[PDB]
Formats: sequence, C-alpha cells, structure tokens
Amino acid sequence: ETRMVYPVFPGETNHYGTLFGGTVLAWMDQAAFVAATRHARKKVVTVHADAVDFKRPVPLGAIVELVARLKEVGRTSMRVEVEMWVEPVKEGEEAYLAARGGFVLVAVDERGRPSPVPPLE
Amino acid sequence: ETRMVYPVFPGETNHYGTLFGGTVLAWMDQAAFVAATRHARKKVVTVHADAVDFKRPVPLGAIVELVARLKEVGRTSMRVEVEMWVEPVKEGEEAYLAARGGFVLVAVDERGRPSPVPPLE
Amino acid sequence: ETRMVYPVFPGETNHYGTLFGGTVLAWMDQAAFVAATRHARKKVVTVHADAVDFKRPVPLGAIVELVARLKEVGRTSMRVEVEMWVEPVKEGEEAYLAARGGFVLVAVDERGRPSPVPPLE
Amino acid sequence: ETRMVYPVFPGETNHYGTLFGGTVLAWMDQAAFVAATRHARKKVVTVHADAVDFKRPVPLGAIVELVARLKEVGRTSMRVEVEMWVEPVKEGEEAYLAARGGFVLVAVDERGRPSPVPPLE
Amino acid sequence: ETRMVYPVFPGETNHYGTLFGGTVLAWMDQAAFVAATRHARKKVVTVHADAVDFKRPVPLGAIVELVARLKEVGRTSMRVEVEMWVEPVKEGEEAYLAARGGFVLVAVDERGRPSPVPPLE
Amino acid sequence: ETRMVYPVFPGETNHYGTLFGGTVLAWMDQAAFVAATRHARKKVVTVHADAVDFKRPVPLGAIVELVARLKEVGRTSMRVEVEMWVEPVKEGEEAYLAARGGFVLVAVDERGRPSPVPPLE
Ligand SMILES: CC(C)(COP(=O)(O)OP(=O)(O)OC[C@H]1O[C@@H](n2cnc3c(N)ncnc32)[C@H](O)[C@@H]1OP(=O)(O)O)[C@@H](O)C(=O)NCCC(=O)NCCS
Ligand SMILES: CC(C)(COP(=O)(O)OP(=O)(O)OC[C@H]1O[C@@H](n2cnc3c(N)ncnc32)[C@H](O)[C@@H]1OP(=O)(O)O)[C@@H](O)C(=O)NCCC(=O)NCCS
Ligand SMILES: CC(C)(COP(=O)(O)OP(=O)(O)OC[C@H]1O[C@@H](n2cnc3c(N)ncnc32)[C@H](O)[C@@H]1OP(=O)(O)O)[C@@H](O)C(=O)NCCC(=O)NCCS
Ligand SMILES: CC(C)(COP(=O)(O)OP(=O)(O)OC[C@H]1O[C@@H](n2cnc3c(N)ncnc32)[C@H](O)[C@@H]1OP(=O)(O)O)[C@@H](O)C(=O)NCCC(=O)NCCS
Ligand SMILES: CC(C)(COP(=O)(O)OP(=O)(O)OC[C@H]1O[C@@H](n2cnc3c(N)ncnc32)[C@H](O)[C@@H]1OP(=O)(O)O)[C@@H](O)C(=O)NCCC(=O)NCCS
Ligand SMILES: CC(C)(COP(=O)(O)OP(=O)(O)OC[C@H]1O[C@@H](n2cnc3c(N)ncnc32)[C@H](O)[C@@H]1OP(=O)(O)O)[C@@H](O)C(=O)NCCC(=O)NCCS
Repeated sequence: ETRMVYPVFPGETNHYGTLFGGTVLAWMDQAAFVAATRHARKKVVTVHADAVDFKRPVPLGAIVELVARLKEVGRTSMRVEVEMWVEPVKEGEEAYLAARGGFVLVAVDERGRPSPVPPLE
Repeated sequence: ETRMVYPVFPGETNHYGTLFGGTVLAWMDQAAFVAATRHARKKVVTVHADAVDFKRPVPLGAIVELVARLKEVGRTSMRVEVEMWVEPVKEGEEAYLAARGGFVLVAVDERGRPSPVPPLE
Repeated sequence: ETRMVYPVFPGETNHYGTLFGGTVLAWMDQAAFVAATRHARKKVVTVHADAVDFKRPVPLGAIVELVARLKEVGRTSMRVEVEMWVEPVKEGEEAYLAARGGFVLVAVDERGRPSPVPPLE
Repeated sequence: ETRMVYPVFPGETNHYGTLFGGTVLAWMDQAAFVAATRHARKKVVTVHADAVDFKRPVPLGAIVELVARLKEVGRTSMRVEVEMWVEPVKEGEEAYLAARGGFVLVAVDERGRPSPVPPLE
Repeated sequence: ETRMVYPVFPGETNHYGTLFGGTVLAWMDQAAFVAATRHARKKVVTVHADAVDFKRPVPLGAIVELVARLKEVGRTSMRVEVEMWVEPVKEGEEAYLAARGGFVLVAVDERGRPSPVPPLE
Repeated sequence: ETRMVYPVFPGETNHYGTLFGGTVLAWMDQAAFVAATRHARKKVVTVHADAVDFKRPVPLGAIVELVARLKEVGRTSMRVEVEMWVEPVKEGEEAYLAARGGFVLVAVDERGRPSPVPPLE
C-alpha cells in the first residue's frame, strides 16, 4: 500500500471552504504514480483514469488519508485504485470515504517506450 | 464553450520535463467547473470523472489549450467533456490532442442541496 | 484573441478576500505571453508593461475571464492589451471590466536576440 | 505512525536539482502536525523544532517517504520525530535516510489555550 | 525602504530557465503593497501600475533583491517605485538592475472607501 | 543583514487563519540560504537547523519581517540566526518577535564537496 496524509488548508480549498476537486485528483494521481513506480521499479506515466467518484465533501481543516493499491497488472500497464478518507480528530466522529478512483499507469524505458512490469501477487 | 490557455513551465512538470498528469486533471476539472457554473448559474461541485485518456505527452514549454463543452444535462447534473490540445509555435508545426476526459458536475443551493439546472440548448 | 478563465479560490486572494493584485498581473502577463507567442511563432519575452488599471475588486468565488489582443506590431516587438472581466453567475447580474493593461513582448532567436515578427492584420 | 510519500518534481527543488531544504522542513512539520493531531484529538500548533539534520541530498525524481512518530508526551505538549527516506526505484538499488528532525507540538482548546493530551501508550 | 530577497528556483522560472515575468510583477506589487501599508498604517490596494521595464533576464539560481521606495503621496494614494537587482554570488562578479516599475496604491477604510494617508516625509 | 518582508495571505495559512509553521520554516531557511550565499560567495546547502521557537501566532493579514544574521563561521560551515517579526500597521500597536531559529549552512564546490568560507568580521 501507498499512503499519504494531508491537513486541508485554505490554499487547497475552493470558495466553499472544501477541498477543491482538482486538488483531490492531483493527489490521487500522485499516489497512483508512487504505487506504480514502486511496483514497476522504473519510470511510469499516467495514461488513463476512470470512475472517480466524489462522494462526500472534505471540509477546511480536515485530515485526509490517501491509500493507493495495485489492483491488476497487464504487460506494461498497471491499474491502481485510490481512496481518500477523511479522519475525524474529535472523539466520537468516525472516518468516512470521501472519494475513490482508478488509474492506469504505464512503465516506460529510457526511450519512453512501454516496458514490461513484474506480475502482481 | 469554455477555454483556457497555459504556457507549460517547470513548476507544472514532472521530473521527465512533461506536464504532470495531476496538473492536467486539476486544469480539466477547473475548466469543467467554469463551464458547468456558467450553464447552471449556481454553485456547482464535481461528483464524478471518467474516461480520462492521456494520449500524448506535453513537453516543457508547450502552449496548451483546454476546451470544455457541455455534452448533456440531467436534472441537477451536467456532463462536461474537456479536451487539452497542444498548440505548436513553430511555423507549419503540428497541433494535436494530448488528453480528453469527461466530468459530471452538480448544481447545489446555498444549503448544499442539488438544484435543477436549465435544459441543454 | 487569447482567452483564459479562472474561478477565484482562497489561494489566489489577499487577506481582504479579493483577488490579489500581484496575481492578476501574473495572469495578464501569461495571457500576453501566449498571444504574443501565437503571433510571432517563436520564443518571446516580456520587456515592458504600462497603464495597468485595477478598476474594481474581484471577490472570492468570482469567475474571471482574461482576454488578450495584439494591438500593434513594430519589428521584433508586439503590444498586447489584456482585459480581465468578472462574469457573474447569478441571473440578473452582468459582467464588468475589473482590470486592463498593456504589455510589450519581444520575439527572440535561439541566441536570445530580438527577432522579427510577422506584421499584424 | 504517520506516513506521507512524495515524488520529487522540479517545483520543489532548488537550482541544484535537489529537494529544497525549506520544502523538507515544511513537509516534516506537516507530518508532525498530523501525527500530533491524531494523538491529541484536538487542534494542535507547532511550538518548537530542533535537531533537524540534512544528511544526504534528495535528487530530482526521487521518491521520498516521511515517517512521523510520537516520541514523548508531557501535559499539553508532544514531541514527534520525523524521518525522511528516499526510496530508490531501480532494482536492488539503495534506500537511505536523507533527513531527520524533532518537533514539539501543543494541543489547544477552541480558545487557543494549551489543553492536556492523552498519555503515551 | 522595503526590501525582499529571493533565491531564483525552478518553480519561478519560465521554460527558458529565467525568472518568469509574471512572477516579477507579483513580487514587485507585493513589495509596493508592504511599503504602502507601512506608510499609510491602513489597509491598502493597488489601483495602478505603470512603466515596468524588464531590462535584463534573471537566470535560474540568481539571488534577487527587491527594493520599494515611496516616491510621492497625494491624498489617499501613494506612488511606490520598485527595483529588482540581481546580486551575483561569484567574487568580484557583477550586480545589476534587472527590472523597475511604479505602482500606485490607495489606502481604504474598513468600509473599503479611500482614506487619507500621512504626508511624504 | 538579510531581510525579507511578506504580507500574510490565505494561501500561506493553516485552517486556524494563522501563518502555517511549515511555511515560516521554509521562509527562514530561504533567508538563511541567502545570507550564507552572500558570505560564502559560492553555492551552499542547509545541513542543520536547531532551536526553532514559535513564540506567538501570526494572524492572517499581518506583515512579517524576516531578518537573517551570520552568527559564527567554522571552516566550510556557517551558523545563521533568523528572526521573524510581525510589524503591526495600525497606530498604537508595536512589533513583536513571532519566531526565531538557527540554521547551519555549508558552502560546497562544483563537485558538491564542502568548501572553505571567508571568516566573519
Ligand atoms: C503512455 C503512452 C506512451 C502509451 O502509448 P500507446 O501507443 O497506447 O502504447 P501501447 O499501445 O503499447 O500501450 C501500452 C499499454 O498502455 C495501455 N493503454 C494505452 N492507452 C490506454 C488507455 N487510454 N486506457 C487504458 N490503458 C491504455 C495498453 O493497454 C498497454 O497496456 P499493456 O501493455 O498492459 O497491454 C502514450 O499514451 C503517452 O505517451 N501518453 C501520455 C502520458 C502522459 O503524458 N501522462 C501525463 C504525465 S504523467
Ligand atoms: C452529490 C452530493 C452533493 C450529494 O448528492 P447525492 O446523494 O450523491 O446525489 P443525488 O442523488 O442527490 O443526485 C444528484 C445528481 O448527481 C448525480 N450523481 C451523484 N453521484 C454521481 C456519480 N458518482 N456519478 C455520476 N453522477 C452522479 C445524480 O445522478 C444526480 O443527477 P441528476 O439530478 O441529473 O439526476 C455528494 O455526492 C457530494 O457532496 N459530493 C462531494 C462533492 C465534492 O466535494 N467535490 C469536490 C469539490 S468541488
Ligand atoms: C552538506 C554535506 C555534503 C556535508 O557532509 P559531511 O560528510 O558532513 O561533510 P563534512 O563532514 O566535511 O562537514 C562539512 C561541514 O558541515 C558541518 N556539519 C555537517 N553535518 C552537520 C550537522 N548535522 N550539524 C551541524 N554541522 C554539520 C561540519 O561540522 C563541517 O563544518 P566545518 O567545515 O566548519 O568544520 C551533507 O551533509 C549533505 O549533502 N547533506 C544534504 C544537504 C541538503 O540536501 N540540504 C537540503 C537542500 S538545501
Ligand atoms: C504555546 C503558546 C500557544 C502559548 O503557550 P506558552 O506560554 O508559550 O507555553 P505554556 O507555558 O502554555 O506551555 C505549553 C506547553 O508547550 C511547551 N512549550 C512552550 N514553549 C516551548 C518551546 N519553545 N520549546 C518546547 N516546548 C515548549 C511547554 O513546555 C508546555 O508543555 P507541557 O504542557 O507538556 O508541559 C505559544 O507559544 C504560541 O501560540 N506559539 C505560536 C504557535 C504557532 O503559531 N505555530 C506555527 C503555526 S502551526
Ligand atoms: C528583451 C531584451 C533582449 C531587449 O533588449 P534591447 O537591447 O532593448 O533590444 P533592442 O534595443 O533591439 O529592442 C528590441 C525591441 O524591444 C523594444 N523595447 C526594448 N526595451 C523596451 C522597453 N522598455 N519598452 C518598450 N519596448 C522596448 C524595442 O523598441 C524593440 O522593438 P522593435 O524591434 O519593434 O523596434 C532585453 O530588454 C531583455 O532581455 N530583457 C529581459 C526580458 C525578461 O527577462 N523578461 C521577463 C521574463 S519573460
Ligand atoms: C480606487 C477604488 C477603490 C475606488 O475609487 P476610485 O473611484 O477608483 O478612485 P477615487 O476617485 O476614489 O480616488 C482614489 C485615489 O486613487 C487614485 N486613482 C484611482 N484610479 C487610479 C488610476 N487608475 N491610476 C492612478 N491613480 C488612480 C485617485 O487619483 C485618488 O488619489 P488621491 O486621493 O491621492 O487624489 C477602485 O479603483 C478599486 O476598488 N479598485 C480595485 C482595487 C483592487 O482590487 N486591486 C487589486 C487587489 S490588491
């Protein structure tokens, strides 16, 4: 698993005071990029993203955790699922899934051509 | 038809010298956010993204243009397609589609509740 | 014409909750940079800026549109006028000019020396 | 155990092509802020930082991982140690500690007054 | 006499490896904003900018210093001149003016109405 | 002395509306980096930071001044003390020290090896 936690500050929000969607997309892609690089052990690029759902808003000041997991491997491509959870700090409240999405990354050689990646296990 | 043009500087690239995918996603979402806002004439939020394909890399120093177009409207939701073209500077040089994706946005009232939007004209 | 639209988020504002002036200047220059590159079909640099007027404040959450237009051409230099309009979203309200300014850009060769640009039409 | 992983892109480097020290410090503080927040279950602020050592440089394109661990607890204060490791991509390649530092954070009430935190378990 | 010094890193450059003009403009405005604020002892806004000349390029890795000086005062307005010098590191190396511009700022009350400022001493 | 002034905008704050600690650390390091480069007259890197104390919060909209001063010199290393003062604008209020810290920088040759710096005076 690949994890990244972020406090949500004003600079990452929209005018409503919630985490901007473009920002969550960038963080998820970064997370997928890291998980894919770890598996392929070489340079990778994002080629596709699908089914990204923004289920619940992320308020200013929330702590969110991104978790990326390799779901399947083809030959040079990898599909990574990324989830974003907001973890409440005040006792009582519980963590909830704010967003989730899938990304397909491709490993490439120094020439930039698709390169084979190890199978998953 | 919403349009945004950006010069690609070092700050928006990955370590390969090409436009980082996360930045591409954020710019597209922002494009769709503006297009949806103008059609709904209300506050809008991104609820879904799908079929985002990164066909060709965008080199450092490229001039990129994002074009967002409203494709369909439901009741409170709108599907916007966003394309990203790199517009070569050199005379007679190319001009190609680098990426494209779809986003679904929902208009909401001041209470944050989904609100209906005008029909697709 | 060269156009760019931006939603105004907290990260681009000053402590008053309005678009920071330094940010509008950077966006206008970027717009002029793009319009000039498109005309010259080569690398350009900003050499001068004049008469930038900030007529009305741009509130947090506003949608602004930047429009850059080539106004005159010398030999290697180009003068581009940039306007920034805020486009209200709520029915009733109308668009207003928030700021406007002029920029002079110069095309340069690979050696960094001023290079001739096509005349305007 | 709080963890954050980041790819090192041009935007976070100094003119040498290595991760800028100021960015390292900001990421560590952010790591400690999250770890302290989760333990205190309250709003927290950084009051002190010490013994931050930059042992090895982090090259552009490296994958870095920050790990924050609560080391000791007083009454309202917590000392968190943060380490930053670069995780090589190449097969059989290295894996080293690039930096480490300690931060002291204090939990505060909504009034901004220091509040006690749970004991160290 | 307001002063700000900045190291020029990749994140603030254009694709040529020199300090981006938009960033220069934002830094100058910020310099003038601070100088005007200290003289007016009130909230201030930028209303006009003129005669900004980019005389020499600022290479990646340069140390730049901005100096803002109050030149004249009207009733509620102030004209501040901002200069940007690159301070070479190498022994006996140069030291030159890279850019200069003028900004006009206006002090305003909490209502946002122009307020008078002290005379120029 | 090396000085840098900054207005505190939303983008540099935490969710409490005060200057984020990670940001003050980055600004102090930048300040130390500049002061050290000026003394060594060559490339430098941050190797150590100690005793950074955050004494008082810095509110949104405050003007802060960073002052870096070379305190001692070894052979290739330099210790710089950095202070951050907030300078009130409204008559009556006075400036106060918000934070202070020490940094050790090392000059290096083109090969990246520690290089001797002139003694202090
Ligand atoms: C990545 C790239 C080189 C692939 O080009 P290509 O001609 O499709 O290469 P191939 O046809 O050999 O396909 C390579 C792999 O990617 C997969 N793939 C390519 N396009 C895809 C798409 N849009 N959706 C899903 N998978 C895709 C293929 O299925 C194949 O997987 P496999 O080897 O497991 O079978 C090209 O699409 C590209 O350069 N895109 C831009 C990448 C980028 O700039 N990203 C943003 C910056 S991080
Ligand atoms: C939509 C939301 C506000 C609550 O409503 P909901 O119960 O999820 O959805 P509703 O049943 O109210 O339906 C709202 C509309 O969105 C559509 N919708 C909701 N979830 C969707 C998804 N994952 N994919 C596609 N469309 C979706 C519905 O089909 C409906 O469209 P319609 O009115 O045209 O028929 C909630 O998803 C939300 O707050 N999400 C977070 C948004 C956000 O923070 N985004 C990033 C910040 S910009
Ligand atoms: C800077 C670096 C090359 C020094 O390595 P080194 O093996 O310690 O080198 P040396 O042992 O010759 O020490 C060089 C000097 O640094 C000082 N120094 C080294 N480590 C130190 C530490 N953690 N605390 C204080 N001073 C330290 C030494 O005392 C010596 O000073 P002196 O010449 O005045 O006596 C190495 O630590 C490094 O590359 N660190 C990463 C720097 C970086 O990436 N910073 C962030 C980006 S700006
Ligand atoms: C702590 C603060 C809130 C006021 O309290 P204070 O009078 O300084 O400290 P207190 O006497 O109330 O003690 C609070 C705790 O912090 C600790 N502390 C305070 N100053 C410290 C320092 N410089 N080094 C180490 N610990 C320190 C105390 O030991 C005490 O710990 P304990 O309860 O476990 O025994 C004040 O320092 C503050 O507001 N600082 C600015 C914080 C900030 O803006 N940081 C950056 C933004 S995230
Ligand atoms: C652009 C630059 C090379 C021009 O230098 P120069 O010695 O003035 O070159 P020239 O005298 O040949 O003038 C070139 C053109 O620029 C115009 N120009 C130069 N300085 C100007 C100024 N301050 N105001 C308006 N136009 C100006 C000239 O009129 C001429 O236009 P023309 O060919 O249509 O007649 C030099 O000023 C420079 O490098 N500046 C820094 C650019 C930069 O870093 N910008 C920020 C980063 S994008
Ligand atoms: C100034 C403003 C507040 C409304 O006042 P106004 O009607 O434009 O100007 P006023 O007639 O009230 O005069 C105010 C002062 O500004 C000066 N001024 C206004 N427009 C100016 C311009 N374009 N050029 C030079 N000075 C100008 C006036 O000469 C006067 O100076 P004085 O009192 O010393 O004689 C309005 O221009 C404003 O809100 N602009 C937007 C500011 C902003 O958002 N900037 C970017 C964010 S920091």
